[PDB]
Amino acid sequence: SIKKPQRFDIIAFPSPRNGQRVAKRLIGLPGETVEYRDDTLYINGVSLSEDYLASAKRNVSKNENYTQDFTLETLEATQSLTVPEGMYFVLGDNRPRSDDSRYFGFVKQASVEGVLT
Repeated sequence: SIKKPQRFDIIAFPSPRNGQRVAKRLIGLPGETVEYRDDTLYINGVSLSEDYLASAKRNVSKNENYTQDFTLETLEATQSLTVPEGMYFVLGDNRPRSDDSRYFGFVKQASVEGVLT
């Protein structure tokens, strides 16, 4: 049973940077806009909670946002309105220590070797 990846699934794939196997969370799917504003995830302008980040967000500060403000247009690595056909936008839960789509750009769907459970 190879499940078709859904949002917030954890997926393993070779890094677009160096080909090293890495695990990241599926955040954006083909056709969608992705935005972070004030530490909240917006997909197609729809606010989505991330209860898996709440525990980590307890050790930051009043000032600091755990994830910086961005759109797919703001990011040097993406420069795009939407996630392209046949591609994913992924982010790591340890956000300030994560090499993810914010920095290595979109991930090819075809290169994903599994959903991780």
